[PDB]
Amino acid sequence: EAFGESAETRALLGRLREVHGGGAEREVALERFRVIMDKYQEQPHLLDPHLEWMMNLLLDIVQDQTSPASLVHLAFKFLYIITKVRGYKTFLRLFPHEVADVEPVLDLVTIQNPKDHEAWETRYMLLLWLSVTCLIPFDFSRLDMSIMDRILQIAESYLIVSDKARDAAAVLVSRFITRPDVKQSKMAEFLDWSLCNLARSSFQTMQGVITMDGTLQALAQIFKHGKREDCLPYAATVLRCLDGCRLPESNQTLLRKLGVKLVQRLGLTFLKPKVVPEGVERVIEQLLVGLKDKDTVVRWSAAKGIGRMAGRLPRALADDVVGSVLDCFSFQETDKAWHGGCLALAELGRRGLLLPSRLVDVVAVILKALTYDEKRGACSVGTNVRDAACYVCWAFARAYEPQELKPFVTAISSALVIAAVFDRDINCRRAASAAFQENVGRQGTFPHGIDILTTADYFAVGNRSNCFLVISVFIAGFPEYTQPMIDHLVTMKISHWDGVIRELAARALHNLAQQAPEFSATQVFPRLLSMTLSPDLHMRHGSILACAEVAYALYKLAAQENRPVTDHLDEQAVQGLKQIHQQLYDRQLYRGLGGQLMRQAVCVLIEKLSLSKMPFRGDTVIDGWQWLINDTLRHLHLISSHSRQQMKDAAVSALAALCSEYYMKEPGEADPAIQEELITQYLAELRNPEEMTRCGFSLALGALPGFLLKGRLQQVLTGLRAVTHTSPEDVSFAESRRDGLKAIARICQTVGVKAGAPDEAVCGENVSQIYCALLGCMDDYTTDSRGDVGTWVRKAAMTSLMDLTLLLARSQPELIEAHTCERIMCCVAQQASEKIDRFRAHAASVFLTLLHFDSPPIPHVPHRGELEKLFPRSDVASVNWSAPSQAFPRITQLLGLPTYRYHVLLGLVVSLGGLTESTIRHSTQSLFEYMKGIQSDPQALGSFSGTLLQIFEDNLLNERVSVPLLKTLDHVLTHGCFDIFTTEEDHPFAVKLLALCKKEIKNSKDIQKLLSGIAVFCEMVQFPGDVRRQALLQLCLLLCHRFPLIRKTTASQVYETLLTYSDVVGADVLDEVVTVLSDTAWDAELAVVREQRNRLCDLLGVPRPQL
Amino acid sequence: MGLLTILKKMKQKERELRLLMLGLDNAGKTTILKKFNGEDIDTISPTLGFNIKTLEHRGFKLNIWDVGGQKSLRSYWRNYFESTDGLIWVVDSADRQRMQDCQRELQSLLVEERLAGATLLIFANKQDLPGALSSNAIREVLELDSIRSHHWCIQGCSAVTGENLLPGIDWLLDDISSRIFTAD
Amino acid sequence: MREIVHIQAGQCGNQIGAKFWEVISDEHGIDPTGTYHGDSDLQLDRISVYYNEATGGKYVPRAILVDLEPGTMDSVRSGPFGQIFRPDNFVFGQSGAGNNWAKGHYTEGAELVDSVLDVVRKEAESCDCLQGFQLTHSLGGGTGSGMGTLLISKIREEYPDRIMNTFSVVPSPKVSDTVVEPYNATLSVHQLVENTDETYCIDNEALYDICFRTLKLTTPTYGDLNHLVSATMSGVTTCLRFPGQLNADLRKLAVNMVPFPRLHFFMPGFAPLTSRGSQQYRALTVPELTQQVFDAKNMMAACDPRHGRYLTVAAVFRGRMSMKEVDEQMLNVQNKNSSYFVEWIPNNVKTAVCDIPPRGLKMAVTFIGNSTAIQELFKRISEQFTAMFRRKAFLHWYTGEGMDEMEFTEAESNMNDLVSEYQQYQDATAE
Ligand SMILES: Nc1nc2c(ncn2[C@@H]2O[C@H](COP(=O)(O)OP(=O)(O)OP(=O)(O)O)[C@@H](O)[C@H]2O)c(=O)[nH]1
Ligand SMILES: Nc1nc2c(ncn2[C@@H]2O[C@H](COP(=O)(O)OP(=O)(O)OP(=O)(O)O)[C@@H](O)[C@H]2O)c(=O)[nH]1
Ligand SMILES: [Mg+2]
Ligand SMILES: [Mg+2]
Repeated sequence: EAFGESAETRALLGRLREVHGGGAEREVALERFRVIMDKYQEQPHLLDPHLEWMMNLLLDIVQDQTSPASLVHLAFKFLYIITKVRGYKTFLRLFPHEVADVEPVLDLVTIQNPKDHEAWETRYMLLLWLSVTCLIPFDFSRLDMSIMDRILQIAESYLIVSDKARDAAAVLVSRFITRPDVKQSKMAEFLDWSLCNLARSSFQTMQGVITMDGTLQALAQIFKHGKREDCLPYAATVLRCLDGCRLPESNQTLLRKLGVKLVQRLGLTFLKPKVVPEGVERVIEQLLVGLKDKDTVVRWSAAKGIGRMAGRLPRALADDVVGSVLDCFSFQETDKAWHGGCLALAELGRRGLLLPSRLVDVVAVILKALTYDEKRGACSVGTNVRDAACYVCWAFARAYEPQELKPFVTAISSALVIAAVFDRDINCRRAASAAFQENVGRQGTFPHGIDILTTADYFAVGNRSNCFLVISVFIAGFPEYTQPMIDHLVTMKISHWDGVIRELAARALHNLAQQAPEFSATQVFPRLLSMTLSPDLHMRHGSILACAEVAYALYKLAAQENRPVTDHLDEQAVQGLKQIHQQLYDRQLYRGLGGQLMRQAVCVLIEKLSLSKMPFRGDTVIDGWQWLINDTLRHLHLISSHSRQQMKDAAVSALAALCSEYYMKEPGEADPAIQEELITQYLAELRNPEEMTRCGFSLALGALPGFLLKGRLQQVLTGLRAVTHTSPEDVSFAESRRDGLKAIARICQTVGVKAGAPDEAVCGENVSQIYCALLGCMDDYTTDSRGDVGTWVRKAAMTSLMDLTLLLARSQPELIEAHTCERIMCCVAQQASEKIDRFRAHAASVFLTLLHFDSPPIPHVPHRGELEKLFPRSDVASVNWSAPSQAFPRITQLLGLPTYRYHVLLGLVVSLGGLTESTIRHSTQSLFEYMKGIQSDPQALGSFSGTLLQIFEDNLLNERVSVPLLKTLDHVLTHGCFDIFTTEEDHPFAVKLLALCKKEIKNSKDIQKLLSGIAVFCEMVQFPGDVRRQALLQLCLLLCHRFPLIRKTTASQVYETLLTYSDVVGADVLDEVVTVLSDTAWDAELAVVREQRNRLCDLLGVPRPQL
Repeated sequence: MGLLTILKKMKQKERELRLLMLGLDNAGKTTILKKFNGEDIDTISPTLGFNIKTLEHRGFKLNIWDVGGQKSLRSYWRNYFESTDGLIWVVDSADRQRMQDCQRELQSLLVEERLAGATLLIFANKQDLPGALSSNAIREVLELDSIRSHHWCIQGCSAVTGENLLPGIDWLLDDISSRIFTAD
Repeated sequence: MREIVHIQAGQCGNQIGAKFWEVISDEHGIDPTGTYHGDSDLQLDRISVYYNEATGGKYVPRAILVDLEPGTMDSVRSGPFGQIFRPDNFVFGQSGAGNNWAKGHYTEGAELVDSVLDVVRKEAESCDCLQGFQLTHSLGGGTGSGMGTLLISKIREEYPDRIMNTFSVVPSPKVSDTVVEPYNATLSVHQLVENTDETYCIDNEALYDICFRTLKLTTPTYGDLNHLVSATMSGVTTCLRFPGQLNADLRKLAVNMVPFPRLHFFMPGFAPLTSRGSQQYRALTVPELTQQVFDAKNMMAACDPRHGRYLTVAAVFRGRMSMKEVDEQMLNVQNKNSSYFVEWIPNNVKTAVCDIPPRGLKMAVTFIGNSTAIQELFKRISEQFTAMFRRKAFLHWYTGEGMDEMEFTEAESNMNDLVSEYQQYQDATAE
């Protein structure tokens, strides 16, 4: 909109004269100025109003003769930054251009050192300024070594500078030699100077190539900004010198680009600028080959030269140039040649040179360029030749006329909209949309040119997923972009290398078939039925996906008129749907890397076929589909882990659709022959040693319908519960137990509720056994080599306890018992306070969903009013449970309730003493905020200490909860929470705590567990009485341990405790204890440490230990 | 380079233009340039060089490069014909004794290869004077009908009073924007 | 002769690459002109790994510098060592990505991505056998954030049998006040997980705190951080440029240090800590270096190596220390009974010993471990990514270019899954 940092900019420059000596301040200012200027790199035209004063505050500093060189360099840095931001072309029009600003600038530049790399910003800009002073309409002789000779020497010395200053020397000499008084004086000299440098220098050294590049740039700028009649005599010598250098063979891109830019300019000098020496015949010969270069920068530069040359030459040569450029599209070329040819054609059409005679040819090539994608390996190439085709089409709006384009508009408009929707690159889509808009605005003879732009504008061809299900249908709505649009998707995308292109195309065809059912059922389905026999792997998947999607669309369409699905598809096409499985089973295509893809495609095909109620029931095709599903659910470990969940969730869905469609004898019943075998085989498959077998069979058995569970529900439930039970053999079987609970939850949700029918649905006769299995898996805390995998088994154990509790609430809420509900609530509360973030978020979400459920309200909700007040509805979506900061402060408040105290504290102890740092830091702060409110009340503190001691006693000799609890106790004691219990001697609480700690530190070997014990033993010295003396003894037992690190840590902790609490040792003996704990190496041999230990014991009154 | 970048680069050149202003000495060209931008007239001095002025108007950015009229500088006007979209030529109506001194230079400015394509605009200033010739007389004394390779449009205007100063630039912009393509 | 192609993108990426190249050139003994003038034969037995032997005995670098903005390009071209980089290995535009990830990866950075592939392919054609590409950029911005991801996604399709290593520089609010940084970091990490085998994280907050406290510098500028980054880079690539018993190539190192596919972010470090200007003050020993390599202060990330498990450990020593003296020290710190024993220095650690010492220092050490504490670097960006996503702030800019909420939620789910896996592996049985 506008520049808003100017208020801060004028102050920055004001400090330029003060931060010129310091380095840190200068760097801060420079970095600051750069970050203030780079914000408007997209809006360079917004700084022009400020280009007046902003410059006066810079050049005015260097103009002052009473300033140091550091300030001059700092000002030139800002000047160069401003030039980079805005642009030298538009910024040098502001630089002084008087005859009295030339000798100043010259001496300024001559006071510089090319070796100083730090001041490179001063030499690059100064030269540019000189160019400005070269624009005065005065003679250099009037100013008076002469000025012209000095300028020529400076240019010659800078034109071979490896720094950026070389560029500044290009625009300089381009304006000094092209003058009236200096194009008859220095031009010939600089011409014999460039020829020598080009003939002597080589492209094998770094300095030889630098000089060559500089000379080429200087020559190209001179021939560009120079008189045509003046630089015409010297047009053959330079061309010969350039040809004798062999630049095309050199391995340099910039050199070739500059050579082409010079050749095109030299060619433009031979011809007169209108609305042909033999030398020109060579220039063209050096441009066409430029289109077949390896780099795109060379082709982009050669296209402009060719376009500029075809316009200064006759109409015979103009047509010959186009005819020669058209040869690049032969059958023996690569994509780079096609890209160069398209660029040349666009550059020629932009100026209006292509005649209608070349319409049959050009149009016969662009159609091949918009859909160019020739696989050149794992990925395909052609995105360059496609972007160029867009620009080529954009040029036809200015070249040909409506009368000359009407015969080909029917094919151009369709191709444009086809390439502006299903394209893979957003840039190509945007270019095609821009070309279509330009053609509609100029020609205006495109079918529905306005209606297509309003829906597919610049801000509409962005999301690729939206262009396949919104714009495609809108374009197919008309009868002019339907059959070709469908044929393109059928013969291009659905046979693409990427899989996202074979999924998006199928989804788009699904909707396209709704507007053209006849064409998709009589012309497209036969082509997708034969494409399945293609040996290509990407072709078979796409054809299967298309056959499934079109079939589903036809079924949905027929469902409207309650008409059968066979009305659109004939029986010949129907026989293909049956033989597709036999063809895949015979060739054995279910192997290798493509086997998983073929299985996934066939699964979706079978699912879409069963969801349409096809006439396949009672045929061998159903048996084949069932066998394939069983084999896929039988061999799961062979599939990669990157695509196992998809195959697991698709096979079960296909089986359910098949078992809920074909496998039925009458309404409310099913074929007993299949029911007596499928369930039996599955129950014989749920005891498979391989964990992946059960992981796939549990969900398959659970996804069965309700009519197929009548009478055999108890057996399925028993078989699923047998897997959820842990045993010595199934220790690390977490994925299997997860699927076991998922299948149970699915069965419960499907069967619903029905009293007086334990074998048909869930009722009060088996709800207790089901809840017992769900409540038992929550206590799983396995720690395998991978880590805490048990968490997974808990995830499915939470959702299974949610959807179930709601099911009864929507039918028979009286079945939910009070004890079971309270246990579930306490377990969810414990699971919503775990150090983990992803699992705690889901736990909190489930808790909120279960608490807010009031339709009808769920019975047996402990402290329902307090829970609702502590977790309002507004704090559900706004609070981020994944973040400990936005979770612990709200979860710690639950400790106030009696029920939510033991389990909540047990769950929070893991977070208050785990390994992560941020979680512990947040949990400690959240716990201190709550303890501050129950610090004065002795009853609350006593209850909290009792609950903590009970939790400690429960999880004894446990390395999952003992270490976290011991770590949290250290912080609890250091913060000063149990300050009321210190005013009484022989406190039972501190006695039982010390007793339990001695139990937990009994023979402790690991150093991680010993550190927490030592900390607790040193943070327990605060309690007076028998707990003070006895505890001290423990410290002594740790001062002569089996490791020196333990002794050192114990000594450090004792020294820290002696400084913390001063009332523990008298002042008369404190000095000796402090002096003995300082000049004593506790990491030495025990023979010398035992003496120090005995000395410390004799001073602290601790009885002498005994081995 | 893609089509989007090409269009973005072409829009910058289509919106920005350059107007080379020339005229004999004391022809009233800087007194007309200051009025077009809104500045003081009582502080103008004989310029001995060239003046660049950038200003926004009707969305376009007019880069006016005005050169003096002294003979000594006439031999240095070859450094302003590059990237010139419009050529403004000021003519003093009261200078009916040097109308052939401005016709001899007008017949040498259109034949230039660089200026072959730009739109010409003749501004006959000093119309409020008593002995000021009308636009019809200037159109015949300068031989404007002979011109054919340029789109000329002689118009009578004034600087101190300001008359028809906006239409002069409006017509030039409309004529420059009508071209679909240009040379290079 | 295994060659490595080094690529630099973005302002910070180019500034880090230039300093790293200058450091490894001054350490190898290469004057800024191009010739060789060292005093050790060991500085040439592996120079071909990062330098092409052109005509005249010159050593041409292999640094491909790309930048949409024409700023750092000119600075590196006229630098102390700007004359070394090939002149057609510089690829730039005019306007950058304007701190938008959907600009330097879809509409703007994909306009020079084709010229980048041509340059990186023209540079690799001269090599006899390429090992793996390399990239040095910052997660903050659009040309560093989007261009790096675009190039990593485009090169993996044409060279799947090549290693992909990067040096992501996670930004920090203390160094930059830009608000569109969380999204650029999240979208960059989303692509740096499914198409990257190794990623060296160099958080900016860590270097800022180090310069604020350790170095006690007044106003830590970008140069202070770039110096430490280049020092760490030179210390990490010590085995790939000098001889030694532990001849661990790039693929072998990635296979031995990255057991999991998704988990591959390390916590690089280096000791002793120094600054610009003077350096010679105190000579450190092997015990002091070992005690300091494993300190969270010598790490270049805001993570505590002690708080978290230890997936893989590795260390590289540089100076007159012997692998026998190092083994004696690495076998007494993994023992409790041993004196001065440490609990955060794990077992089965990889260890190296170099001859050529760094510049301005006689003895140094580098640490290249992978601890679960790195999860803290992913959570700090998660919070800032959620609070701004609920209100849909600055989302119109992303939705207008072509992006959608689908990619945002996908990246969020990927980051959440990565954090969950890290937390799960943090609690694993030692034996
Ligand atoms: N009476 C009158 N004088 C005018 C008018 N327009 C310009 N002048 C005067 O004509 C003289 C020449 O105009 P200037 O702009 O100052 O000079 P120039 O035409 O720029 O010529 P150079 O000095 O050669 O660049 C000045 O004295 C102007 O004030 C006008 O409409 N009426
Ligand atoms: N350590 C360090 N960080 C830097 C440096 N330059 C920029 N950064 C950080 O990187 C982010 C900015 O990214 P840049 O590299 O400047 O941007 P870019 O990649 O060029 O992208 P655009 O802004 O789109 O042009 C911020 O977080 C900066 O603090 C540098 O030299 N060193
Ligand atoms: Mg004037
Ligand atoms: Mg930048």
